[PDB]
Amino acid sequence: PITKEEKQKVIQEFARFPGDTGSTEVQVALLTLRINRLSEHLKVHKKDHHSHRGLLMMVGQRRRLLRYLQREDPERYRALIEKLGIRG
Repeated sequence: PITKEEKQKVIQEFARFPGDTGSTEVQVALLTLRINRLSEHLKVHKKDHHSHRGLLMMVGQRRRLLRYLQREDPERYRALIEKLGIRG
């Protein structure tokens, strides 16, 4: 949605391809952004109840991200963990 700042270091760092940004890994990263801008939602809005429009999958997309990636690979559970916001 932004533009030039949509690649300053979003996928280019996560997506290692012109189409590896839609992967599940690059998304888990976008799961963090939608998180920070999720609390500042009603802190500016002023006419659009029914918030949280499916804006929950983002939280569940980290509280158990290992149940998917780490599950289909124990090694993959030790790379984006330091570049997303999993444990420490």
